[PDB]
Amino acid sequence: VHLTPEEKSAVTALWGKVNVDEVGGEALGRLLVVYPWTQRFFESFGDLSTPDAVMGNPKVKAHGKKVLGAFSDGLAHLDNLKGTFATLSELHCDKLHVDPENFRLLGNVLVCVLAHHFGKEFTPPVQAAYQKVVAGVANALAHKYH
Amino acid sequence: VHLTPEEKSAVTALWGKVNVDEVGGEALGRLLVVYPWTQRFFESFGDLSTPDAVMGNPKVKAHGKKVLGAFSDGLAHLDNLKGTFATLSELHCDKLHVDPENFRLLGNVLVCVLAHHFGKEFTPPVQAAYQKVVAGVANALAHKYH
Amino acid sequence: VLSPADKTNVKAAWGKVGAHAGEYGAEALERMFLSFPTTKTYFPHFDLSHGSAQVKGHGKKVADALTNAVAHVDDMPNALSALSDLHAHKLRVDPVNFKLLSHCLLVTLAAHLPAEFTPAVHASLDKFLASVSTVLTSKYR
Amino acid sequence: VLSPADKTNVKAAWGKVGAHAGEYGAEALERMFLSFPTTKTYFPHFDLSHGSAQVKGHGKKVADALTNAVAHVDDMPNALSALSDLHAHKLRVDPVNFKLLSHCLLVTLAAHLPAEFTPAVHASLDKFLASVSTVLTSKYR
Ligand code: HEM
Ligand code: HEM
Ligand code: HEM
Ligand code: HEM
Ligand SMILES: COC(=O)c1ccc(COc2ccc(OC)cc2C)cn1
Ligand SMILES: COC(=O)c1ccc(COc2ccc(OC)cc2C)cn1
Repeated sequence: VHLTPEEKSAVTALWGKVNVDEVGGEALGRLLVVYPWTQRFFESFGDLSTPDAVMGNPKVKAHGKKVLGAFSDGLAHLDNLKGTFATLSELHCDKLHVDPENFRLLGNVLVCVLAHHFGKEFTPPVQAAYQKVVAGVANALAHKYH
Repeated sequence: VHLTPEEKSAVTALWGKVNVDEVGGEALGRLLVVYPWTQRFFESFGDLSTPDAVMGNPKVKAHGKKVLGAFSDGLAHLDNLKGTFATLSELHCDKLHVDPENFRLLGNVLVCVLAHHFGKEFTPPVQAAYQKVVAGVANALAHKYH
Repeated sequence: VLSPADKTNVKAAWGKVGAHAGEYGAEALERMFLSFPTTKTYFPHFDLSHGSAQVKGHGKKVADALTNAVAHVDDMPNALSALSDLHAHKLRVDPVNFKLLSHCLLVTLAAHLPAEFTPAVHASLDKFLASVSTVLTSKYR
Repeated sequence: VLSPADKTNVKAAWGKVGAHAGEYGAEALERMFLSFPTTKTYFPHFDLSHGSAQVKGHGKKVADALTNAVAHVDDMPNALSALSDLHAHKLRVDPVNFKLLSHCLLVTLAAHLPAEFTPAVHASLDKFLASVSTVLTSKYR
């Protein structure tokens, strides 16, 4: 629950410019394409047979929006990530049994998507601050494993 | 961690037979041999240049005995692993910056060594109980990362 | 990437399994199912009760595939192409489960072949199983 | 293990890096050192200040090595043998650190090459950098 004041400011400043309707869908989609075993968790979502099918799948985009909503909730509560994600941790760990490494993968995919969208504006300091966020979200989600 | 009383009895019976002079050194030694990058944390231990050198190294045997001793204290305090390893966690995380995955690696190497020593006495149910212990210990060591 | 010594170590050690292929294979699976219960979700249609019969038969298939991998240690993507299709495109097994089974295989070998299981041979077997794992989880077709 | 499509994607995308080799290499390094400060301890005698000539020079070395890897994508253990000697035997780099640099390389490519960084190309670049990392971290001599 660190993040320096400067890290919080940088993270907060960039997130205000994030398209909450698109980014979550991109990140989830890329998770499914880059790490194809994760598709096993989403068998009811329909066609995941090609990258184009995944990235254009309505259910993937819809679910991504919920996922990004939870990241937004994390970012508005940076000093209490553990409590923010407590219920999601029970779901992902106790019920879904998603291996925690996958939490880290999704986090870093999100970071690639932020880079992809913002380009040079996603500077090394901004990236470093965001790496703290997604590490914090990942550990918080894996809390029920601890 | 939750062992059954039956599991607890099987773990303790096996552990009481463990060669405390060698088993810890063999676990630490194999860690250094099988995952050579872990040697970077032990530059002051002298010769680690070959497997024979590693296993036979007096400092490796001596340090492994301390590692085994920490597992022994874990076994004797299964209801309070986070408190028992509190000191060690601050050492391994805050000071040494050991990557958490390495904790898991050593725990499983210990299991291989127990198998090596005890043969058929190291049954699948005995292993399953020990896997609960080493997971518990490893998590307790990483918990100042959380 | 296996060294020439890795390959030699793995062939010498695995060649000791011999007629115990089914026994050791089944034991490695049993250890996995018991130690890491989440791995059972990949076999919901299986009889996973203790000993069973389906498990023992499946253990033989797993051990025989390793034997084949050993014999084709320099050509594993070709030799294991069918299994890669199964585990990677059809089953979509999370790579973490391959680490679990690999560890259980190591445990089984240490328990049955103590003289074979030296630190160096342990390191080679670990890399070998890691490599087989990577092949079985990659979609390279 | 890379698919034919992976190799096609990697060659096409890295080809587009072209003369920006040293620049993207140095940027990925600086992103790593800043995001993951423990990685700095592998370079104890380096000048790792921002904009450092030494880091510029090293990024060019890292980028050129990748270009070599791309050019020998079917013969990487042979091609990268000296690099494996350094990272695996001498330095003994923890494979986790290769995951960190690989991610920062992807972040840099995404920040500079938005049109090319498609989900399929992202996926192929990730596997490629994972494969390179495996080669560099294993002792196969
Ligand atoms: C690491 C950051 C992650 C965050 C913040 C996150 C967030 C969420 C949220 C908000 C939901 C909606 C739950 C509900 O409304 O009941 C959800 C569901 C779900 N998540 Fe995640 N998630 C993450 C990672 C993952 C990963 C890595 C996987 C698997 C590889 C995964 C698999 C699932 C599945 C299968 C569901 C239920 C989907 C359904 O309704 O069928 N999650 N997650
Ligand atoms: C996972 C279970 C582990 C246990 C139970 C354990 C146990 C211990 C114990 C009891 C000590 C002695 C501390 C003291 O005397 O104050 C110690 C020190 C140390 N540990 Fe661990 N350890 C574990 C994992 C690791 C790993 C994976 C690494 C590195 C790869 C590591 C690196 C070190 C180092 C560098 C020291 C100090 C050695 C010195 O004094 O030069 N530990 N550990
Ligand atoms: C690590 C090395 C592994 C090897 C060498 C291996 C080998 C095999 C073989 C030979 C088969 C039988 C294929 C056939 O003849 O139809 C098989 C099937 C199967 N394996 Fe694996 N396997 C490995 C790992 C895993 C892991 C880690 C899992 C999951 C945790 C897994 C889950 C399955 C499943 C679900 C089947 C299909 C069973 C059936 O319905 O017949 N395998 N594997
Ligand atoms: C894609 C992955 C990597 C590539 C392609 C790569 C490539 C290279 C190259 C070309 C060199 C220079 C060799 C020479 O001197 O001729 C080098 C040196 C070095 N690399 Fe890497 N590297 C990678 C990953 C890493 C990582 C992850 C680390 C540590 C976190 C690392 C640490 C070092 C160190 C300590 C040196 C020597 C610097 C010195 O002169 O003291 N490398 N690498
Ligand atoms: C030799 O034929 C191949 O092309 C080929 C390609 C890739 C692999 C997998 O290699 C790995 C994977 C993981 C790993 O962890 C230690 C080591 C190796 C050599 C094995 N073979
Ligand atoms: C001649 O080429 C080879 O023999 C050879 C052998 C091994 C490797 C490493 O392969 C890996 C390693 C990791 C990995 O993670 C996704 C993927 C691959 C293909 C690459 N090439």
